[PDB]
Amino acid sequence: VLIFHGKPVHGAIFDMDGTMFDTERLRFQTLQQASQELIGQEFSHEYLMQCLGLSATTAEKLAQRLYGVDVPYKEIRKRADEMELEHIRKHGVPIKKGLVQVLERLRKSGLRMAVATSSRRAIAEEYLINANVYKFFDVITCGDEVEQGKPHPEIFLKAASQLHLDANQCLMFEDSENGLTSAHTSKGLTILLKDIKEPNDEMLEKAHFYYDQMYDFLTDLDQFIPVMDMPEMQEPFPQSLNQLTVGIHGFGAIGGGYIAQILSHWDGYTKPKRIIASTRNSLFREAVNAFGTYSIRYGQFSYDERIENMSIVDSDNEQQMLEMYTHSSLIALCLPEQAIESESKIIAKGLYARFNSQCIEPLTFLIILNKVGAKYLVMKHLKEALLELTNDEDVTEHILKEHYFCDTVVNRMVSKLSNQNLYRQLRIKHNFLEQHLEDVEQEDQIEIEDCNKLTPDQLNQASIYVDNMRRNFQPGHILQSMDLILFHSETDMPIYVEKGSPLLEKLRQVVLVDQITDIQLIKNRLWNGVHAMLAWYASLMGYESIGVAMGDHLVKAFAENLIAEVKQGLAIVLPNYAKDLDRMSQSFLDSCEYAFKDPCQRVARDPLRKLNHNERVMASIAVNIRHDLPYKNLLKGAALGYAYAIQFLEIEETKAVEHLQQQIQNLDLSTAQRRQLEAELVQLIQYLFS
Amino acid sequence: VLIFHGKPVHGAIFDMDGTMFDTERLRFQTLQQASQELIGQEFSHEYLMQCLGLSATTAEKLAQRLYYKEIRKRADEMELEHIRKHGVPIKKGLVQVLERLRKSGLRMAVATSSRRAIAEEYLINANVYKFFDVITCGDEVEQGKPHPEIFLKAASQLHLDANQCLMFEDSENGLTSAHTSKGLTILLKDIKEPNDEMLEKAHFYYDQMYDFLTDLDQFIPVMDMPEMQEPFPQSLNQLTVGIHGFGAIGGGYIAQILSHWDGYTKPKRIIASTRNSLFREAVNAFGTYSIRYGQFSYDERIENMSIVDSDNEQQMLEMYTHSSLIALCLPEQAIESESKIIAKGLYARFNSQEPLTFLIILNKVGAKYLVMKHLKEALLELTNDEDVTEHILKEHYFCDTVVNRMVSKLSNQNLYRQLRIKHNFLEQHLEDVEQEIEDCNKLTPDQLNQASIYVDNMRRNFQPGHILQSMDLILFHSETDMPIYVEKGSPLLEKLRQVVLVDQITDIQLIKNRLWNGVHAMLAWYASLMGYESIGVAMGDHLVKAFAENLIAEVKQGLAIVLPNYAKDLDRMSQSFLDSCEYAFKDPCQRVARDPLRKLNHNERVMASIAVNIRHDLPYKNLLKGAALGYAYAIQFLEIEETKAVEHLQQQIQNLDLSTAQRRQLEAELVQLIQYLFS
Ligand SMILES: [Br-]
Ligand SMILES: [Cl-]
Ligand SMILES: [Cl-]
Ligand SMILES: [Cl-]
Ligand SMILES: [Cl-]
Ligand SMILES: [Mg+2]
Ligand SMILES: [Mg+2]
Ligand SMILES: [Mg+2]
Repeated sequence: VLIFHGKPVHGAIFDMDGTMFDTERLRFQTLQQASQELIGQEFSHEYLMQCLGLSATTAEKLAQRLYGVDVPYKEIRKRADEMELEHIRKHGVPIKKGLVQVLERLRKSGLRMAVATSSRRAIAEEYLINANVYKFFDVITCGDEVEQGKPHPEIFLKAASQLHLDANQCLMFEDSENGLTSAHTSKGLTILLKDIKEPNDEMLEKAHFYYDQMYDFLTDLDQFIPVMDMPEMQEPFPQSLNQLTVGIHGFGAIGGGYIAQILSHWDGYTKPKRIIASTRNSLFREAVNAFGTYSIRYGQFSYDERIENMSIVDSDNEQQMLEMYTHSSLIALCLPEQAIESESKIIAKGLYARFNSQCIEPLTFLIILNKVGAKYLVMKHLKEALLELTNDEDVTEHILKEHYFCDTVVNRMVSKLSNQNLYRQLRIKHNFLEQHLEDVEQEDQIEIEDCNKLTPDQLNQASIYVDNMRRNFQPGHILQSMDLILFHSETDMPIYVEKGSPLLEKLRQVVLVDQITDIQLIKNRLWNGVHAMLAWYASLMGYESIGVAMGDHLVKAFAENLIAEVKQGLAIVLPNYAKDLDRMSQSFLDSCEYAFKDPCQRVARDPLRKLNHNERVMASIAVNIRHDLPYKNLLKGAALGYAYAIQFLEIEETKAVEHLQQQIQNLDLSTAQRRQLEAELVQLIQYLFS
Repeated sequence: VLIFHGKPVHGAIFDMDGTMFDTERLRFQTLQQASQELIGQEFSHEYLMQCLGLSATTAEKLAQRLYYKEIRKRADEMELEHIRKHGVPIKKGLVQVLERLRKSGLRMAVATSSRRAIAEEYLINANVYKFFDVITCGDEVEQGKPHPEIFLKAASQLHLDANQCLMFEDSENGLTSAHTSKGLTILLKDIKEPNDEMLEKAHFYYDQMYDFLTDLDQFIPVMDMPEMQEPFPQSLNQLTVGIHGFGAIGGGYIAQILSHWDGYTKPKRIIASTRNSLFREAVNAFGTYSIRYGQFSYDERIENMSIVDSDNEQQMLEMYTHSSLIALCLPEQAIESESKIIAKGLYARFNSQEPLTFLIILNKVGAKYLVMKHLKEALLELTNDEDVTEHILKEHYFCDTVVNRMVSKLSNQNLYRQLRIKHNFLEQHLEDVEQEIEDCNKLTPDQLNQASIYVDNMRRNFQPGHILQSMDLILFHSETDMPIYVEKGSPLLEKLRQVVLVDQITDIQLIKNRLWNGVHAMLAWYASLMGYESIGVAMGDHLVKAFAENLIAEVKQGLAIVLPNYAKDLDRMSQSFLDSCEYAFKDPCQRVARDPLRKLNHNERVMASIAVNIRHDLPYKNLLKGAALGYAYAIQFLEIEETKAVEHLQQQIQNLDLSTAQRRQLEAELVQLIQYLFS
């Protein structure tokens, strides 16, 4: 099924301690802590590095040589074991960075999987349950279930036979020398993972593949497992979390009501364990952190999408914002154009804090903004902010070169819910909590009848657990069928991002492009151009919102006919984006239908600039004329712009005609076509007067 | 685009007061109490009936004609205060209707004469505001009901002609407003007997909301078999459903089928019954439990679960009185004792002034006969009336089922081990929480102060439960077999997604018993005696798979003679069984090998196959080995005495439809083979 370096892999057998979990470093720490308590002197780092691989008897004799014959080693070792379980049971088993990402890839590739550990069945199961990785494994082979343990191949041969597989059909993951010998001898595809101590030359010669850590194997495995397809609407997010944090600089409409979905989907195998989002909206921050989750409402399908693992912070709080730019692997900048200059300072501090931190991986920075050269604006202000802060030209330029700054194109209209509407929701939801809290003390009491399975010692202990759980969880049972709605968004999925960052290569809701130019030109002419031309027609007819205007057959007919003429043109110019034009065309018409909230004024701002020769309106006309396509609705659209400028913005008609003739001259058209286009357009402008 | 009795429908506009919710009754009572403690003289019942589906401004005009702002204000305050305590009284079938129209791709709206502030407050509380694109209140409208402006404006804002829109209404005045708009009117009876003038205007009439739903449903496409990780519906209906036995099948299969339902709505609550108090208190404490599909490492959360005690009468009566569907998931051993609880439930259902779909989940040739026999004897004993019993029996739909899915119930030891580990995480989480919404962000200091109080005590109650985002209560290990096969009859089962209707259920149940459950038990006995604790691992052994394939061959050869019409499909069913067994690693042999003696009965999955093969002179060598291994397991693993196993062996062979020559030969061959296993 899964092909790994030209070898068919049907199985994956993992060692537990030192391979899956970082429990060798914990045993390293607990031995030092246990020594400090009892004998007073702390067992040297160097001694413990020497004990890696050696038996408990050999380790004791070494301790006796260094720290005297009467050193209570068995006492220190027994204490260290108590501290290990004590720590693991409350704080959780330390999982190697990359394991869950690897397991999901192997599992979704249809591999049967086992654990081959020298630990006891009882303790091995608790650890795999504690870590929440037991779900990935079909069978477990343990040291107390074999005649001869590692480095004898029995444990790996048995694990393989239990999965209905020959050893040579299985990947075998291992850290220790004895384990690798066991795995190699069994005949499996051995994968040696360095834990603490550098592996000797014999181990590196023996192993089929060697990696410095789990994440290096994940990078290699990613070459043999596919990037998943574009997520559909109402498609679940992954169940399994990785150890990565991601950031949304600006928890606004687009940040909370789109980017959160892309990050929640991630690569389809895992998703980030924490999504940090910044906002000065205190009501939004406290509300989300109170619920521990918010939801995005998709009106068209009446679907409420639960975005979990969210942590909302204050944009003004320095310690929280630096924590985002220090711990995040990917950050999405989702601010308006007129907030870039001010926010560039707190970004510069964030990237400087990351540079000073001992954070080690380059940051992927997505620029989310509906402007041409949006990246340029952010980078220009970020450059100044870094110089102003550090006063170090070498460090400033290092930061700008180190990280991946990605230009993007987004095609999803989103509406952030008002504070009045949120308060209304928080009031009605709080009511249900009181209605829920008034009939949970009606139940009352906790009882466990004669089980005739559990011992009376642990039967009493079971009652205490369920009692404690019931008290804490029961009040939050209402969250099952209760969503904190903060966003109303359309169903447009794909985000176009500049290719470069390795971290984007597996993101399934992302569409990678070598240069953003092409899709940004489409966004300009097909989306923003039509949106402006439609908004000019909406305003003159005297409709409050562009959504209300679609009720008029004239407006809706114009919109459908206008996208058609622009598409026909762009299909010849960019035939490699044929599927993207057809998708975006329909995505625009769907969103325009009930676009009530967002006004026409914002969309219709600066009509003269938008009617430039190389801009969204006039460029489309010139393309259609050159290739002899219908441009009658584009001509009508161009006229509405000059008409809007005169009536609403109070611009003189002389200024409109002066501007027009200059643009027509610049267009790459025949002398005949120029005069024809001028004569037709001026007649439409003088009609809309009356 | 939807075709409702020929006419093409593009949209659907609903009235709120009396049509969607039963608020017309509430304001009927508040207006009377509002005119008692202010003016003294209460309103006449003529005035209130004339003020059905009227705006606050319109109702004021009629009041001055006969004889209001101050009166109606206090009436509204009384009304919404009742809603904040007892919730919005939603008309049964509303959420079911709305979702079907929404997924049909129709542009839906609301046309209510109530204020916007009032209209939204209820729509939000009912959680039905998400189903509507635009709403038209009795504020922005210049001339309200019975003038068609409010309905024309609602239709216009959807960007469709009024004649393309369905228009729901309860009131006489509102029905005129709907009719005069020139749309497809629908009338729902609430608190006024429809007049001649009303019934003539209306295109369709229904006694209640749920009657329309049934009529609409024949034009709504029935959704097909759900995929493995396909989500459940988001919107809940008002229907309850029950699971008589929270076991491996009930909790680990039926709960998924009921949670999927029709694909439009999901039952309000699922009531499951069990004596396992650990399982009961675990689910109720967490609020949810998850089914683990090990093959794809997928945890399927099942919510709206209420686990009750089987012994508790009132809780089992609550189940049988208010449930649209009950799933009987008990073994034969308990059928007799549990027939008493079923009798009381069905008798309590009749005494309470929609029929029941009763699913019998049992791996037995003729399972319904056993249940219906014990149920009749149970009812007759309590009721002491033959007239009431024969009605009950022939009223409700008692359906035979075939369950192919292999599911395992988690042991109490492993459930305690889970709770112990997960509790330590909760304790540490309650230390991390450790210990004020400032800045007027477009809100008044009064509201901002009130908001702080709401969020503070919301965090206080919710913050401890945040850990449940990651933490799941795993109670079942299941394979990815979706479709359940059920007997035809019940109209409800026609629309359920995971249900596949068949005619000849008996012939399928027989093959299921012999070829599936019989081989499953016999290879489990063989695997158990060899030291394997899991079916999945056991099938890795060449001898265990070879034995299973040999048994399959001997059973199929027999079934081919008994059912030649099913002989073509046997190879698919036998292969489908081996596929399920091959990688059933979390499915233990002990679960499959339960009740050896019961499964070695003369008319059961083992002895029946042997008898058929003997009669037709077919090879039954491996079948005889599996029978011997069945008694070998009983004596060794269960410890039931050797003498009792022989008394069972002799009694069953005596019952077998064979000649005395064949009976004595079979007994001689089998008892000899039992001794050979030990010695
Ligand atoms: Br990771
Ligand atoms: Cl061109
Ligand atoms: Cl309902
Ligand atoms: Cl335990
Ligand atoms: Cl086993
Ligand atoms: Mg190891
Ligand atoms: Mg851009
Ligand atoms: Mg009404």
